[PDB]
Amino acid sequence: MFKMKVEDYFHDILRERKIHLTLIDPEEQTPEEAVEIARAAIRGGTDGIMLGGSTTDSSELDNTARALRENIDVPIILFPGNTTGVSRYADAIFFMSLLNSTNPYWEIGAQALGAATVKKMGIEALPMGYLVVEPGGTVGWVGDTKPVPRNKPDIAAAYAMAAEFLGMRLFYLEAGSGAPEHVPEEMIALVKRCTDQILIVGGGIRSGEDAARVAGAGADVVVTGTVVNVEDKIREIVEGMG
Amino acid sequence: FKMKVEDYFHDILRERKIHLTLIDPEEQTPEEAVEIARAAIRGGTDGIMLGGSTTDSSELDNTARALRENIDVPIILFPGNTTGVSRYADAIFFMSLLNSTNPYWEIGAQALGAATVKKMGIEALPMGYLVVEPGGTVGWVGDTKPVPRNKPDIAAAYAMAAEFLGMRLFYLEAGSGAPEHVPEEMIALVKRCTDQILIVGGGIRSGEDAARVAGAGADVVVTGTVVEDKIREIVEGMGSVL
Amino acid sequence: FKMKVEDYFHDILRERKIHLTLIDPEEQTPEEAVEIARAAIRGGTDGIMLGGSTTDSSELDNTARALRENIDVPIILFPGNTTGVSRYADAIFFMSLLNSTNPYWEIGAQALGAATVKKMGIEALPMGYLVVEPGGTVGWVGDTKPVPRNKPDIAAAYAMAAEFLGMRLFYLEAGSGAPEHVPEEMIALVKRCTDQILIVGGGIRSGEDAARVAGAGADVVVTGEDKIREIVEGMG
Amino acid sequence: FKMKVEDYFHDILRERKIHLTLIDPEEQTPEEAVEIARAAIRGGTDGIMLGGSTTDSSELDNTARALRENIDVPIILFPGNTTGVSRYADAIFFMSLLNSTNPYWEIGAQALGAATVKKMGIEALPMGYLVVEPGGTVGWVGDTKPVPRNKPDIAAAYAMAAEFLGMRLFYLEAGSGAPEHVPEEMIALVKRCTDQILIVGGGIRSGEDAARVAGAGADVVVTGTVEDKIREIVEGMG
Amino acid sequence: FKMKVEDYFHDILRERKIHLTLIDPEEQTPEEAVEIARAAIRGGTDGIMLGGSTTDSSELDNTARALRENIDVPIILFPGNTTGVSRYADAIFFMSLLNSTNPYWEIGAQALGAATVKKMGIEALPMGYLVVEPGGTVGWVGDTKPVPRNKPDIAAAYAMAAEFLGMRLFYLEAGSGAPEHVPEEMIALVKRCTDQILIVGGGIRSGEDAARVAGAGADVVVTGTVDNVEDKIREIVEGMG
Amino acid sequence: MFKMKVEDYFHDILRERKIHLTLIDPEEQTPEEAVEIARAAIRGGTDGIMLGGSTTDSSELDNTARALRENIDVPIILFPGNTTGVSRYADAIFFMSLLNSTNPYWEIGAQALGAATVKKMGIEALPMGYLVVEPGGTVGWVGDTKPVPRNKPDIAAAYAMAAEFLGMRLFYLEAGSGAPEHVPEEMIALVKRCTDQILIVGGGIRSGEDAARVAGAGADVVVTGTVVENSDNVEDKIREIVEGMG
Repeated sequence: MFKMKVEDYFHDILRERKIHLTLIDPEEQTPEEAVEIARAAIRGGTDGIMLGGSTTDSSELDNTARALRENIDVPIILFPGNTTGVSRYADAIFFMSLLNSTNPYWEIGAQALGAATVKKMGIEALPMGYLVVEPGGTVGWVGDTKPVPRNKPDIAAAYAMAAEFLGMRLFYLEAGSGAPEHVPEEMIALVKRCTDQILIVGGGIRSGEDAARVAGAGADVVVTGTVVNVEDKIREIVEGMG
Repeated sequence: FKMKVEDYFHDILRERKIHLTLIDPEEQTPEEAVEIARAAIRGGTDGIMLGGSTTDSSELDNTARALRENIDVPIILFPGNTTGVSRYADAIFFMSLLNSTNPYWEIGAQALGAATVKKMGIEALPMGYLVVEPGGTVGWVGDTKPVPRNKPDIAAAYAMAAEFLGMRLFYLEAGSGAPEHVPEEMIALVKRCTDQILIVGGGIRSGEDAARVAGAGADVVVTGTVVEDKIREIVEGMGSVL
Repeated sequence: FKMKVEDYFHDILRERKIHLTLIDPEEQTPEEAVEIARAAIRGGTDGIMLGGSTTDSSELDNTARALRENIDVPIILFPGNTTGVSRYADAIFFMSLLNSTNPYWEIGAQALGAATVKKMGIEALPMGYLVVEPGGTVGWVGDTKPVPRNKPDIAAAYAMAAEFLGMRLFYLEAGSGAPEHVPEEMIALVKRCTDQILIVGGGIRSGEDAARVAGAGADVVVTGEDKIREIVEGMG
Repeated sequence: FKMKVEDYFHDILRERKIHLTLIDPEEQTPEEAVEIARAAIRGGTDGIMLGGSTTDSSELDNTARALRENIDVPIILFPGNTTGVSRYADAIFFMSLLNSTNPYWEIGAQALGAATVKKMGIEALPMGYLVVEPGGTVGWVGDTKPVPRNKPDIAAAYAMAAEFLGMRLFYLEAGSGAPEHVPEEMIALVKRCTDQILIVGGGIRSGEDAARVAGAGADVVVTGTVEDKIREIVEGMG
Repeated sequence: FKMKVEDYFHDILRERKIHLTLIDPEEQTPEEAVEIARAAIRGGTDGIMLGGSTTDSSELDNTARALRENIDVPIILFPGNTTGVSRYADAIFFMSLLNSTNPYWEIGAQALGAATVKKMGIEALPMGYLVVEPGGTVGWVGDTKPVPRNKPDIAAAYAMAAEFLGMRLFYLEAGSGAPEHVPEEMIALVKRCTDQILIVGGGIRSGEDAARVAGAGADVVVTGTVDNVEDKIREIVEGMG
Repeated sequence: MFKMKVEDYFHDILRERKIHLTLIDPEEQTPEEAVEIARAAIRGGTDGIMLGGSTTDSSELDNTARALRENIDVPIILFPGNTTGVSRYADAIFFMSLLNSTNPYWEIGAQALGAATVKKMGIEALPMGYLVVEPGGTVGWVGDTKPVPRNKPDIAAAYAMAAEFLGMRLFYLEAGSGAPEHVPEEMIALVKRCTDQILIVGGGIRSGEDAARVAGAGADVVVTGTVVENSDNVEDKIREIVEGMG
């Protein structure tokens, strides 16, 4: 349960330091195990929990979101990969467009289908451009993307400027979960130079030095999974960001 | 409900045709949906289909549980996705939207929810789903090229292809609330070319609508609610043709 | 101009509704556009949209600088092809064609021109652009699936998604020279569902056309002598 | 060949893995194809697959007829286009190319050929066809998004989806001439997730390749004439 | 036939307009197709088009062999699948389905069939193929957005692009069985906008249909045999006169 | 300011030698500097100027083309990356279909959008198949292509024959601007063998050696930028490149 608005929470943090978010996949473990992962990451210094996977079991995301809501005090932010990934127990939702998908369903179609449910639940919705970078991982394939090549910083900055002009105040550079190498520092730095978006970067950020370089390159938010204890992994990532 | 839904279908089809009542879990409340279902059962329906609709998330699980505890016919998930899944249903129509041009509705959504369907042990009925002109909201949202009412050969060829891929049920869909149901000529040609269980839905309002559709060769007639009298006239219509 | 176009919109709407006049830079001449625009300001238009349906654009920057020098009304770019960006306009309808099947009109062209829009100082109005059936030519070139007129729920869904992604303006488009305007039931449902500046254009010829459209909930009416005087009073 | 091909498969899999020999009817004359097939059978192949990018179809019928008259293992059509259906075969892999972005290869070409498959008496085996990185020429022509080699979970999700749609055969395709066959990890997870007959092809040239692919959990190994070579491959599967 | 089909076309077009009779090899025996063609040629038809169908290749070569032996007008392939090429034809309409959303029908199948077309030495006529509303079965199977009957400038724009890409022939297709042939206004605007040999087919069932289509500016009218073939073809060719 | 048809001009040159064209982006310099760049390349022996890039600012394509039209005597050929890339002042346009895009807009859509403008300006239109080869560069990414793999020359040959049978008398093998490697020799040679198009090769050509291998493998037209950034360009590099081809 997080009363305050997540977006102002983000701005409060950013006047002193960078934000870390921990991504939890609801299928990958029980709600109770999710609570334990989340507590470990909070003891590691994480600033919030992103919740999202690939599930249509509505009760199952809800059981995780509700369990987290009753046991942690940092925001629960929905990060949906399907349209059913909206839960009333969460504090906010990254309402994103998959910008470099060639499939209209991932650009706007899923969003139109889910919009009414987001409105009726009254959950704070943060507008986000979502850009998959090479290699792109599972989301780059399932979302029918053309991953931005690592050597094309200019493509990423043009989509960010475009996305910002359309009103997406958050921008997410995604190398894909498990990516061997994280989003290049060259591309993070050019994007941050070109827009005033809250700049989010995820994928392949494993070590404290990975996080120092992503943070040093201009990322406002760093996103990581919990593959490794979990507390040590997160705290070392948080220390690298500092 | 206990026995297999597909076995129950074949047992009915020994004597007469099957009627199913489509309930959208967003058009009413779980308890209002229970009375509608009881009204349809009083009218002679053989099962409840559930049901659109993209709407909410928990609104589906709540309707399936309420109905399950108060009726004795099966509850069959009719996903307008394959992104619905409730544990309280007895079976799911596992459909491919055959004449979509978007691979996401052909196979992509089905793959994203296959693990959830496997995780629950819910009976999965393999179904080819074919949108017929005009096609309604699903034909537009599903990126379909609706089969023209004057091209029954196209419908038959898609039904034969679906059959050779293992889809034992085939669903001709005029669209919810369509002005005219699927033409009798097209129902009849599909039934001739194929051994599938042939399901027809969309715009079947009156007993005469139901008699023409069943007498053209439908094994299953799907209608919505728009009263026990209405469903009873439809069932009597289906029976006059025996 | 010397004012933000979006406040100028908000001021007008806390007491009335907005009309904008759409001029194609290639069909006129700079002066004939300065005249067709000035004759429109007499009929009571609140601003001039510049937009070329075709792909030609040699006369855009010349129509822009011309209009910039003789009118006090804002000049808003309504990009048709890609080039439709000039240093002399006061703002841009920076829009995504939401129901296109071509990603080039959803995001691609917007990415190509974004650095130029930012290099110049042009105020960017973030806008969702929905083509409504029958759609005219824009529905075709745009590779759209035009929204059916009897499905206002589909248009409302796209409007709500558009606003959750941060587009504060929403444009309902029937296509230039459409036989009808966007249906009133569709305008009203979208207006109920979002807080967007709701814009409606295409097929609005008469003061009577512009009364049902404005009366159904549109904040901005777009049309393309002073029969716009007839139109401006229809919105009263 | 008298017995239903699908039951033949199930009978073999009670005891060992199946090997199939892929022959392109356009890469040699019918008589040479009979020679190749009989040599593959002497090496222990269990069946002939007949397929390719067909351009002319009298060649497919002449090869299939020559094979039907001179061998005693089944002839299974593996059609590259709707062109590829001959009455002289015993069965057909009736397949959907699952990770194509083109409806024509997902269902369209299948719908165009269905009436012909029905009019012939030909046993139709329902099959999900999944192209894996790198994917060869079929991956590029088929407008596929090849499944990355490090994404076995994507393949398993497609196999499960195909299974729930009634496709009882599943074919993991690395592409003809692939430098590396389908990863063992990916074969293993598909096999653990579904009850399909699991078929793997592309880049399988040695007895060691075949041993890795069958040991990882393939039921059927497909190769194409790389008696000595087939024997080496079949014995690697042993 | 021995002479280039394309030169033959230009010869006729100096004097009058061209008629082609479309035969589908699947719907009769080759013997019967020779009789159909001979009857059509006794009507004023200028050539036989083979195609329209998507199945089996063996039947096409037999049909093309039989006609080449028994007629003196060109045999022109109008293929449906990348299979439908036979060495017994005088020419092929090498088409791109231009208003398909599917790359396979724009270039893909053409790239699969091209080496075969080159293997035979068959004259290939470069052709843009535009499906016009309603569009028939080809417009649905080919994943097209049919040009609306009331947007002739969209048709002209595609015809002008096809011309600039080298497609010297252009086919406006209303679809087999269309209730109305392509509109005269749309035929006329394409002809005014390009130098292409303009071909029009679908929904042309009477001498009056053919008169209005040819009169609106078509260079080639394509019809089927709408036994009584000779009389009917005669009605169509005289309608174009 | 080139009177004469550029395609004629091309066949006339290919009677004796191979053609080189210099690609200039109207956005990365002023019309004056562009003129200086072109005169530089021309003295090092280029046969024409291609105007390319993704044109943004409405008029400086027009301004660059007109400035070149008045000051040079080899053809100016538009190499457009999007709708606007058309101007009175060029002598010819490469009227291209992006053959291996999966998006109809890049295959025929943009072309039909711009066709009337081409005709209205009387600009000479050269019918061209355009084929993106791995890696493909920014053009192959914006154009939603499946780049042809460097080890699938038979795919490129099939597309070239298809495009020839469709009337595209010119064929462009494109590795992508900035590509680390030019199109493979093996693939250039097979395309040259299979068709009789004017065969143009561009992308990743940085040296006399590169241009020698590309021309020697079968290219009729070699396309490069200036490579050098400061001139130094007229030609030194271009002369090295034009001499490598001979």
